Amino acid sequence: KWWKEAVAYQIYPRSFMDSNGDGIGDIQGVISKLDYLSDLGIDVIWICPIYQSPNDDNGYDISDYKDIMKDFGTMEDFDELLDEVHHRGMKLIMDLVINHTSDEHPWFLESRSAKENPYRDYYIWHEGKDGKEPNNWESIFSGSAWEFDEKTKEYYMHVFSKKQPDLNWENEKVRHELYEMVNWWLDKGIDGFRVDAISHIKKVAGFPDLPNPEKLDYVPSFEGHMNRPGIQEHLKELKEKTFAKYDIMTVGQANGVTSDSADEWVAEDGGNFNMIFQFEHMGLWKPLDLIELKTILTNWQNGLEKINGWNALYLENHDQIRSVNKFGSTAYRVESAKCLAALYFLMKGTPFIYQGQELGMTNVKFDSIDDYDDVGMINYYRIQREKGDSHDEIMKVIWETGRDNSRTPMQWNTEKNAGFSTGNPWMKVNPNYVDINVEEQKSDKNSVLNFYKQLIKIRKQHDVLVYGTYKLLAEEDSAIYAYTRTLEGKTAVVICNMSPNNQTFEFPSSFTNIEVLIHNYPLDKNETLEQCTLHPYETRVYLIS
Ligand SMILES: OC[C@H]1O[C@H](O[C@H]2[C@H](O)[C@@H](O)[C@@H](O[C@H]3[C@H](O)[C@@H](O)[C@@H](O)O[C@@H]3CO)O[C@@H]2CO)[C@H](O)[C@@H](O)[C@@H]1O
Ligand SMILES: [Ca+2]
Ligand SMILES: [Ca+2]
Ligand SMILES: [Ca+2]
Repeated sequence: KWWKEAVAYQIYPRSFMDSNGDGIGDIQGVISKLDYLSDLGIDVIWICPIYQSPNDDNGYDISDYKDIMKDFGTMEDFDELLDEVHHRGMKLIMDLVINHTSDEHPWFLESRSAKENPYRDYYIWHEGKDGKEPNNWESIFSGSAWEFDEKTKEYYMHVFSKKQPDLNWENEKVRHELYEMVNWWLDKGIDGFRVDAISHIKKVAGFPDLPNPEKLDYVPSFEGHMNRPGIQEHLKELKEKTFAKYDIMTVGQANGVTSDSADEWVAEDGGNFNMIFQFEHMGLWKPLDLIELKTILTNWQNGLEKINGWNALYLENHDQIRSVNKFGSTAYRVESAKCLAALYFLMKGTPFIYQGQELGMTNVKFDSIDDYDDVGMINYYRIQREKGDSHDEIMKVIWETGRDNSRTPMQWNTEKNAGFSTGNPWMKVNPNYVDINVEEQKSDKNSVLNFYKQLIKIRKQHDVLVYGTYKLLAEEDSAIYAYTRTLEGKTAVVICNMSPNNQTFEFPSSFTNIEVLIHNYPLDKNETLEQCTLHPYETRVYLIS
């Protein structure tokens, strides 16, 4: 329940704060900005992976689960971070990455060392077929999901990069070692986990070929490994052996789960996590189809209420483009950022803020493929260019869909590198840091930052915004997303003009008292309650008694 009332903040540590001038974010950098997060009103910090890693996938390829990434600092730095976070009245959850390890993990170095060795079946090995890979599966990062090992003459599976071999969850020995490691972290007193790629741990037995109607080189392979039957056996055991033993929060990153099939994932009784990140609203690739967005988020609001589950609320993370670009408007950047904030943050659930979201940071456009880092898009570029795609065609995909958009340095001020670093940043800063930064926004009472500050405050001050029941209003309005939160004798009315235009809207009224809790436009003198005249991306929240 503390995790129900919590507001969470996600840190991408490589890009949060550099404290020693090598252009790479680090743990002492995070410590140095804890005031910012405490003052914002954050309850829980989720930090992206900080473990020993070759960084083929920036921390998600782990070579030692119990050692800190050299770029980021030492275990002593981590211990200091956790101690400072806890003394500041905040909690910290770690990123648990146990679908796969680095290919430089000791387990894998042993596993690949000989066809027969005790660690061989810690990973997923198969001999080729017809002088090719064991099957036609594509990696999520493009190319084959199998990599050949010359020494042992067999392929190993990798859903993600070539340097992220999948762990074999059918091996009891693997599972036991993973559980020990998880509990080792929980014994230090961290407050839980965000659980990475967790819907991918069950593979269809025998790894059969997938249908290939378009005759591709490799077939997108989600139907072979994403949320496959049999996965719950593993996740139930994971919960029993680790999470259930501690008072923590878990949020699983669970692609391939829909609102009608979320029962085993998040139900109050028997669910294997407290909440999950679901992906259904994050794949609407214009004028945004607002009503489709209403349908999806409402499905999840209603769906989880029915089974006493809990939603994880979010519009941004390190895997997505910026939400002003995705869901709002660069033509109305500050207004749409606040509209989007009120929209997603005040539904029933635990809201997450991704670093820079609270500033209205936006997508970047670098001209050189060398300026980017994302292993997924670097692979895409190589593969598609060979196929004939032009540089422009490919950069359009990277600019418009690439997750590097969310990994540019956090924009603290207008000093060199937006104050992220004294050196040369691992990833270039967005030039718009001269306009978009924490320092500027702290001083402006109508900043995006201070709007998030207010959102956090009203949610904490009014129980209806935490536990109140959601109901969608005005479903058929293609511009206005409106909904209520109802708890006993209090009703909150959230009104979001999700369009770049002025709109009229009839107040969806029966109250003894009405109060405006938040608004991103000045209130108009002569405007009547009944007849809303909303500016582009105007949002208002009313509290009704
Ligand atoms: O540790 C590897 C990788 O894992 C995490 O993200 C992955 C998701 O778990 C996985 O389901 C898949 O999700 C993307 C889908 O491929 C795509 O169709 C669409 O739904 O966007 C999803 C989000 O990107 O792949 C992602 C990795 O792209 C973790 O969060 C990643 O940082 C990490 O690289
Ligand atoms: Ca550094
Ligand atoms: Ca099994
Ligand atoms: Ca008006």
